Amino acid sequence: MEAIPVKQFVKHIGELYSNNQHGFSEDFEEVQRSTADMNITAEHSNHPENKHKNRYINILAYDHSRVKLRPLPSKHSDYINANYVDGYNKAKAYIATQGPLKSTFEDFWRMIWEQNTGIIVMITNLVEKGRRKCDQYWPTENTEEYGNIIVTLKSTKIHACYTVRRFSIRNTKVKQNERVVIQYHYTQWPDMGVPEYALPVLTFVRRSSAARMPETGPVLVHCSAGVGRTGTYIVIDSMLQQIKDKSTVNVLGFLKHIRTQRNYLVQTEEQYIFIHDALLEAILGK
Repeated sequence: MEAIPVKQFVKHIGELYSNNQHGFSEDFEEVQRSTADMNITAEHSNHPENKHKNRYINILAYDHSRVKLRPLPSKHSDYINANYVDGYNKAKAYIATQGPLKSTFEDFWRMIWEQNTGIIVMITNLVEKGRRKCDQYWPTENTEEYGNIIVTLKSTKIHACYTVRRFSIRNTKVKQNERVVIQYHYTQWPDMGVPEYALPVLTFVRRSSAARMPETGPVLVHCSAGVGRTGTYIVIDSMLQQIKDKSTVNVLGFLKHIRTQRNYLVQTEEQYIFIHDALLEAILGK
């Protein structure tokens, strides 16, 4: 922890990059260790009934911060591999989740209804380098039913790096109640590592963040596992909010805190450096 003044931040990034990124390695190692003396339970994730609801076996949802689905008229119908994550000066500003599976499409859309979510942030392509990363939980055109949630694609705007899909959603068992759900899908994340330039992601962050309507549920952020790119997005968005309000940046302290809310948020040192680049672009661009 301990906030860095924004005017001293780019100088700090210079120091972190020097000597083959020694500073960045030290920071990321401290993030990885911040769990060491902590046992964070994820019993529901490990329950045999819930195992098929997990995309990855080692990517669990911590019990304390996990999003609970309202129970259905069995005991384990409450489970989704999703966790609430804080934003800047706002608890539960996000729902960081995995890329839904065909078997969890109903659970996913029910969570969006129950949580009053109005924005989806998707930072993965369905398939990357021939590998299945996420199943298509939304309709290619027109309408698709996911249990009691009927989803209608109303408009699409395909930018160079990201696609904006405007959906209309309704619950069959609500006396027909309609809600607008906007999906911000980043389409240009490379197969390996992080993007070369931070600016396109910064722009994706700014525009997806600006669409947050008061006073709706948390912003749903997902990639494949719901940790790396998801965590990268959360830190960039929160640190921009921090800059705007206090003119300070605290990547390290904030990341160590959100790491108690969902395992592995910001999975690699490369993502950790990328966060810094996005913020550098925001500071110098100002």
